[PDB]
Amino acid sequence: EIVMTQSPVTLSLSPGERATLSCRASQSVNASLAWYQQKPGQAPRLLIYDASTRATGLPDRFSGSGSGTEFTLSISSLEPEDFAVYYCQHYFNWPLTFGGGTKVEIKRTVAAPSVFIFPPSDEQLKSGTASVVCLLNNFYPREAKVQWKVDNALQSGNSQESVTEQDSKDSTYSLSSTLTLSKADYEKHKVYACEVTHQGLSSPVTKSFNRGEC
Amino acid sequence: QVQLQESGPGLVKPSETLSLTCAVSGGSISDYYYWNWIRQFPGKGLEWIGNIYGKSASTYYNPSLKSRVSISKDTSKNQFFLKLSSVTAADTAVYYCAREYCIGSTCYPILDSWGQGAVVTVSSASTKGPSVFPLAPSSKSTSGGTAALGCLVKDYFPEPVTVSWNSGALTSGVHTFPAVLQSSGLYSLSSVVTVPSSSLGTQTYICNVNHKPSNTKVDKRVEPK
Amino acid sequence: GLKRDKTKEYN
Ligand SMILES: *[C@@H]1O[C@H](CO[C@@H]2O[C@@H](C)[C@@H](O)[C@@H](O)[C@@H]2O)[C@@H](O[C@@H]2O[C@H](CO)[C@@H](O[C@@H]3O[C@H](CO)[C@@H](O)[C@H](O)[C@@H]3O)[C@H](O)[C@H]2NC(C)=O)[C@H](O)[C@H]1NC(C)=O
Repeated sequence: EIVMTQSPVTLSLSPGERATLSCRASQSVNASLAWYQQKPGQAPRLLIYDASTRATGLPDRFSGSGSGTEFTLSISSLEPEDFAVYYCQHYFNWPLTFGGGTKVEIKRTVAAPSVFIFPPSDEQLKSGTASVVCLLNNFYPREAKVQWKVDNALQSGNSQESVTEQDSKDSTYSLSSTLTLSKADYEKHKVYACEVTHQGLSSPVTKSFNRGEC
Repeated sequence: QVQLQESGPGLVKPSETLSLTCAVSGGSISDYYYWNWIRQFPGKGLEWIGNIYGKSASTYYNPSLKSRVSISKDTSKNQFFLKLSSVTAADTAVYYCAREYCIGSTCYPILDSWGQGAVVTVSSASTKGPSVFPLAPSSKSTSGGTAALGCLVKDYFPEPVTVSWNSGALTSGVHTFPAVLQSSGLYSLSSVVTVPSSSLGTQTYICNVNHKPSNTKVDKRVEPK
Repeated sequence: GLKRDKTKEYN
């Protein structure tokens, strides 16, 4: 098969800037090259084919160029909705193959997270486990430090984090951190706290609760 | 407005056969198009599996799978099918059906119209439906005039779980997190929404959770403790 | 490269 390789793996650019995505074929595919955009939770969408022909209705900011083994997709002025993974695909011979994708992230101004904490529910405690959840909402950039403390003891190794994909309108992220303890351990401590450090916070923000308190 | 929809099991045991159906509406399978299967691996790579012509037995397959793949069609039902035998964990992927692109009288083997994707996991583990717990709003989850609330969907297998709020009427401010794989080998996720704190006494918030592999559907009303 | 008239199969 012909192998398609894309670079860079990821791009992070401010709105209005030009994104240049490259695709290389292991042997010439002449002009038999297409580009797709895939947004979170969706199938890929065909953008360009024959290297440079736009699908009907495509915004003009998307343009394709190249020939043979070297191709480019340009986004002439990035918009927040352009957050996606972009893939190339050849159709020169069988089998059809795709590049590995370039993820395009949108820069925006720093936005500090709002922080929220949730104790375990009584329904969950009935079953011997306690999950404590800390939510960081609508922030940028993606990097954030979340530290759990239980009666002032820093926790490590008993939490897992999840982060949303970048929002298509406001270009922010949200993040959850879930601390898992046995019910027996949970009931032996009083103060549960999540401490958040982020570029948008002048100093760290702590949200806490006392077990029992409504 | 051709529309494609995949269906079939979400869990297949190793060495067994993965079967999926694509139902087409807005157009006939018996048409001058090739109908395709594509898969997307957990690492986001895309792989073309094969195709079948709407008007003949003509098929093309990726040679890396040719020994264990079959694509067929049933034009009386307006469906086409994928069968992949001798599966392993390397076949865990989202499987898409798609129709190739034609413009005027010229067609190319690139994909115009796609289904929504069928998530399929190859594993020896059994399906397990989730437990759903409230992330109840309280003063601990109120910042200024905004409150956060949610649902924790814990301990299920395989993926995916979908979550909506208020039967789809509440979409603004919702964040449904990607699942995490826990030490137990079960997945967990949460879905949250932010709303005006003043709405907690004047609006009802219900999270609608669906885990199709276990036939589990839950509606949970989340209220202050 | 691969292409076809709409009423024909690929080669
Ligand atoms: C690759 O495919 C092209 C056809 O595709 C077209 O050209 C690409 C370079 C891109 O611009 C694509 O977007 C576009 O669809 C083949 O091009 C054809 O090459 C032949 C041979 O050189 C040309 O024929 C010649 O034309 C001159 C007239 O200028 C005559 O004097 C000659 O006698 C001969 O007929 C033909 O014009 C050209 N077609 C086009 C549309 O440019 C190209 O050959 C192919 N590459 C390979 C390696 O096979």
